Amino acid sequence: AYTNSFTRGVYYPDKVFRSSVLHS
Amino acid sequence: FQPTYGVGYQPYRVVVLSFELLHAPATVCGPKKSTNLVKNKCVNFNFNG
Repeated sequence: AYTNSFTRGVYYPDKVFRSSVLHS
Repeated sequence: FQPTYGVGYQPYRVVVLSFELLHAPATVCGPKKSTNLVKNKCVNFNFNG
Protein backbone atom coordinates (compact mmCIF):
# COMPACT_ATOMS: atom_id res chain seq x y z
CA ALA A 1 0.00 0.00 0.00
CA TYR A 2 1.02 3.71 -0.42
CA THR A 3 0.68 7.27 1.01
CA ASN A 4 2.40 10.72 0.68
CA SER A 5 5.12 11.99 3.10
CA PHE A 6 3.80 15.60 3.06
CA THR A 7 6.17 17.73 5.25
CA ARG A 8 7.61 14.96 7.57
CA GLY A 9 11.13 13.45 7.81
CA VAL A 10 13.33 16.44 8.81
CA TYR A 11 15.72 16.00 11.78
CA TYR A 12 18.10 18.17 13.87
CA PRO A 13 21.33 17.88 11.79
CA ASP A 14 23.75 18.76 14.66
CA LYS A 15 23.99 19.21 18.48
CA VAL A 16 24.51 23.03 18.32
CA PHE A 17 21.92 25.33 19.92
CA ARG A 18 20.64 27.90 17.38
CA SER A 19 17.68 30.28 17.59
CA SER A 20 15.85 32.83 15.41
CA VAL A 21 17.82 31.81 12.26
CA LEU A 22 17.08 30.47 8.76
CA HIS A 23 19.95 27.98 8.62
CA SER A 24 21.05 26.15 5.43
CA PHE B 1 56.38 -12.94 11.98
CA GLN B 2 59.96 -14.29 12.40
CA PRO B 3 62.19 -12.57 15.05
CA THR B 4 65.27 -12.67 12.70
CA TYR B 5 63.81 -10.46 9.92
CA GLY B 6 64.61 -6.77 9.09
CA VAL B 7 62.56 -4.09 10.92
CA GLY B 8 60.10 -3.30 8.08
CA TYR B 9 59.01 -6.99 8.17
CA GLN B 10 59.08 -7.24 12.02
CA PRO B 11 55.68 -6.83 13.75
CA TYR B 12 54.59 -3.41 14.97
CA ARG B 13 51.74 -2.95 17.42
CA VAL B 14 49.48 -0.08 16.36
CA VAL B 15 46.77 1.85 18.14
CA VAL B 16 44.84 4.62 16.41
CA LEU B 17 43.34 7.01 18.92
CA SER B 18 40.36 8.51 17.10
CA PHE B 19 38.58 11.52 18.62
CA GLU B 20 34.82 12.01 18.83
CA LEU B 21 35.51 15.76 18.62
CA LEU B 22 31.75 16.60 18.80
CA HIS B 23 30.05 19.70 20.22
CA ALA B 24 28.46 17.23 22.72
CA PRO B 25 29.28 16.85 26.47
CA ALA B 26 32.79 15.47 26.91
CA THR B 27 33.17 12.05 28.59
CA VAL B 28 36.99 12.20 28.13
CA CYS B 29 39.29 14.99 29.40
CA GLY B 30 42.97 15.90 29.83
CA PRO B 31 44.82 16.12 33.20
CA LYS B 32 43.86 19.84 33.58
CA LYS B 33 41.80 20.89 36.67
CA SER B 34 38.83 23.25 36.81
CA THR B 35 38.98 26.57 38.65
CA ASN B 36 35.84 27.63 40.48
CA LEU B 37 33.15 29.27 38.24
CA VAL B 38 32.73 33.10 38.23
CA LYS B 39 29.84 35.21 36.80
CA ASN B 40 29.12 38.66 35.37
CA LYS B 41 32.75 39.86 34.91
CA CYS B 42 35.15 39.99 31.91
CA VAL B 43 37.32 36.83 32.11
CA ASN B 44 39.42 34.49 30.04
CA PHE B 45 37.84 30.99 30.02
CA ASN B 46 38.08 27.37 28.89
CA PHE B 47 35.20 24.83 28.78
CA ASN B 48 36.28 21.27 27.78
CA GLY B 49 39.00 22.78 25.46
